[PDB]
Amino acid sequence: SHENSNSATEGSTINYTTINYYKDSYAATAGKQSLKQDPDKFANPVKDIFTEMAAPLK
Amino acid sequence: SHENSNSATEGSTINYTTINYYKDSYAATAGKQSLKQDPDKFANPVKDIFTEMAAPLK
Amino acid sequence: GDRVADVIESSIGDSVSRALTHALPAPTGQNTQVSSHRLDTGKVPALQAAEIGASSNASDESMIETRCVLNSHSTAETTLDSFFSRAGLVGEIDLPLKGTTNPNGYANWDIDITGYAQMRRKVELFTYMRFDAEFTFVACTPTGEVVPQLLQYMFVPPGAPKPDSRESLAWQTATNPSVFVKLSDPPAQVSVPFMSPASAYQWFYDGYPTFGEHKQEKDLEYGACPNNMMGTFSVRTVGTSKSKYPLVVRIYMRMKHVRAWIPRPMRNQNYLFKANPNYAGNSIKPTGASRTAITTL
Amino acid sequence: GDRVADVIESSIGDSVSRALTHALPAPTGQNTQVSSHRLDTGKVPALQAA
Amino acid sequence: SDRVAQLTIGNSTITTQEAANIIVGYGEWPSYCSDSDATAVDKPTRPDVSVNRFYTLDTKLWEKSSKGWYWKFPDVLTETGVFGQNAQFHYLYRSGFCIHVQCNASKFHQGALLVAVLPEYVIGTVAGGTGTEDTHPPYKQTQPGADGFELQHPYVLDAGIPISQLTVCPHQWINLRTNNCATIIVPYINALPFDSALNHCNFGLLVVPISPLDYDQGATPVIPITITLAPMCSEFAGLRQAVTQ
Amino acid sequence: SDRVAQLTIGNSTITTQEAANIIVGYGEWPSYCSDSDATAVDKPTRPDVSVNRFYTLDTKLWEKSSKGWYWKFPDVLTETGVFGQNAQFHYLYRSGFCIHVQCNASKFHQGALLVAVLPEYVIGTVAGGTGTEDTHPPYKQTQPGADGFELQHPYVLDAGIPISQLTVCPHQWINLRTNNCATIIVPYINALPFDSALNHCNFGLLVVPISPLDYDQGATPVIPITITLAPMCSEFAGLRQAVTQ
Ligand SMILES: CCO/N=C/c1ccc(OCC[C@@H](C)CCN2CCN(c3ccncc3)C2=O)cc1
Ligand SMILES: [Cl-]
Ligand SMILES: [Cl-]
Repeated sequence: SHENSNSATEGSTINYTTINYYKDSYAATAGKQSLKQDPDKFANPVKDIFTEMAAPLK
Repeated sequence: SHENSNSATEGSTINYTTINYYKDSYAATAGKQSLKQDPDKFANPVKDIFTEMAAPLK
Repeated sequence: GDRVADVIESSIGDSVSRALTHALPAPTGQNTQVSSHRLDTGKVPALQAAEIGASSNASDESMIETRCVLNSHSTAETTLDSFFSRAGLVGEIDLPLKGTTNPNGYANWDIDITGYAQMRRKVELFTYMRFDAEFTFVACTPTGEVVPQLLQYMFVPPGAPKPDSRESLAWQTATNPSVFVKLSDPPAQVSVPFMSPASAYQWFYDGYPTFGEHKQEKDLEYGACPNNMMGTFSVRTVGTSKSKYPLVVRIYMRMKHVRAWIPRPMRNQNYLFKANPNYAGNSIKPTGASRTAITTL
Repeated sequence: GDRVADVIESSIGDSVSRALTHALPAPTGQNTQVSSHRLDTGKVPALQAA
Repeated sequence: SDRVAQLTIGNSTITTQEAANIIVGYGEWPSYCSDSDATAVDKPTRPDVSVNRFYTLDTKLWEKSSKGWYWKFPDVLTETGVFGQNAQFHYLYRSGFCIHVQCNASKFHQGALLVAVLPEYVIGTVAGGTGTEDTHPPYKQTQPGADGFELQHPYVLDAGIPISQLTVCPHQWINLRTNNCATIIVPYINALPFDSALNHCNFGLLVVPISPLDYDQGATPVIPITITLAPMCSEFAGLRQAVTQ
Repeated sequence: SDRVAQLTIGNSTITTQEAANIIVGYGEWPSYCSDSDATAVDKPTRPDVSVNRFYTLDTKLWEKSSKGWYWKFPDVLTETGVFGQNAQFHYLYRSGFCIHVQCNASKFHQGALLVAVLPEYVIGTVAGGTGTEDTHPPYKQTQPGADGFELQHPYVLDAGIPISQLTVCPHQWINLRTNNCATIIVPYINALPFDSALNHCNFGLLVVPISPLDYDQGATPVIPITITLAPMCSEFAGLRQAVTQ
């Protein structure tokens, strides 16, 4: 399928696998995406990271 | 697809990519076309062209 | 043979149309380059000479200090096909019961899309246009209701017999293309090729279609060019008795595989007639909004 | 580090004062060279623009 | 070196010492019809020098109140010189044109004319003023001949279209403080390889003052605008008796 | 090709079609202070485009009796734009300047202005007329701001020195029959690497008519002289609260 690259996720780190019948990419199905996740971005955004076994404050 | 070449754009500089299910080419979709453009044809049709940094009238 | 010098060195006959410019690819808008302060004598981008007839070649980079900008904005949506390949209303046909216009069950529509402003103003931006088209026919009663009625649409090219009644022999349609469809069915839809005898239809023909004295009586034919007259579109309820319901057929056109030449100024006065650019003289309006003074917003 | 183009190609900071002229040695006054009659069109030393 | 020019074609030569370059309409030079585009089978006649030359057809006077005029091609030459004769004897005709509008004044006069070429320049009427009358322009107005015709409503080019956008067509300006002439080369423009020089006017020439002429009491008040033009690569076919319309 | 020019710096562009070259004061371009000449240790701020641009500060009217005016740098910009703000918030400042004095007329007017730059332009008083009073010029006169100040005694530049010798300083002339502007690039001039934009005026700009303006009854009599200038390689240091003097 050689179409237009106008999907909202064009140029996204997560790899999508979809189906489509029109020249416009956004008309495609939602499909399946990559299952990567980065919890630390929200749960552990400290400058100097501390280990599980250490005393957090030293 | 081996059909009839009766599209209005048959023999056109701009390359089209279309879909069709009939023996007649004009029944095809509009598709995508080549993105070439020539502004100068209308915006700068002077015989002796002048540069941006020069004095147009010398 | 040719022996006399002026004939040998003649240019009489070269069919090669030498062109001053050529098209380059441009999928996206132009990028902006870094620029710095220039305090030069001799070089002067800002100064132009509009009398020449060309647009200014001054660019952002030379008029102010600019940063670098990688512009990936697409130019795809402004191609002729993107602009025109959107179906719009170009004709309406009425098939009433006890009315004045068509109380006979059939109707002949002269194939002319200049009866509707929206579509018309768009195509009139160019002088010559060559294209194929997709026509869609939407039918229903005047209330937008759908009823079990069978209809026949037929394309009658110049020279073919125009139906004179709901029962005309012409509906035998042995060679003309016809379409039979119910109001209940979805809108009928077909593809139409570029049928002109010319290389392109033209929305403007500054001339007369025939020779002879062009006296007052015949001044209605000024601007009329047969190459633009593709024929008649006839429709009828399919029966020998009057239909039980009044109908309306809206005709939509969607151009495709479009080519156009010679841009023109865009219409700025209300349209009055199909066949000409006549405008209301006592009502010439400016092209846009006006204001009280040149020094105030 | 610097990554944006305008910063890389910037002149902000050069301490080198570019000079249009430089000094030449001159222990004595300038000599005078032989000259002859010039009747030229185009060349015009006498005309100035103060 | 761009303000000075000489146009020589046929047995005619034009000079100007205050030009502003030359415009080549839609970026392409006039050329004879190729064997691929052609459709009529008879061998054409190409008079060359006897018809491809400069004809100086008309002069108008620019006034502080002038509205602007238009002329139609090839209507302007159909009754002039060897070109006219060929246009009359033949059914088919095609050619390009080199147009040179002249208008000089003094360094104390001011004003600007827009000189443009508008293909298929169809004329409209004011429709009875109210727009309820379906009037049509008379032959004398659609094909004014060499005398041209004065515009009634310049703002809409007597055709319901804004003159403000006329610059989208091949054009030049005659700004008295800058140049005293406009030169525009135009190739054959039509959807057919050849056509009737009589029934069809391929394009119109418009000369309209956008910035009104002005000067002080005592400066020459008679400022003419003269129209000179030359067909280019003229070709004719379909010979028969002469016909004027 | 020397009479035509364009100056672009920041988001500002100047054009002239009747220039007379460009002067680069004492033969050298403005440049940032080197690590050898510098003495203050704090890292400077170099706003660049927001301050190194053309500011058009004032317009004076040239009259058949005008005496001449002067402006002081950087006094003229201390209260203008982003440049002024930086000059106020920082103790230390240094920059060069591109000065462009504008004055156009007609080919029937005549007159000549001497446009010069005089470093450390100290003003003196007439000392009570007799020279027995030790008077001193008031703040309003030593630092006139954007409005500049009119010279009292041009012949001695209000400082006991002959204007006849002012040409020993970077300068140009605006001779109406020749050019309509003067352009002078000036590097930072001082015996210290940086200094206060408030307490010290590095140099003065003088615009004095040496050959009086003249014309005939009926020619435009209002002949303005406009002053535009742009800092170059501006550097500031020693940040603190804003101070106006
Ligand atoms: C089975 C029947 O189905 N047939 C449907 C159909 C639809 C359209 C058909 O032809 C459409 C031709 C139009 C695209 C031509 C429109 N044009 C060409 C230029 N032109 C025009 C009008 C007024 N002044 C100048 C030009 C036009 O109105 C023929 C058949
Ligand atoms: Cl004759
Ligand atoms: Cl401010």
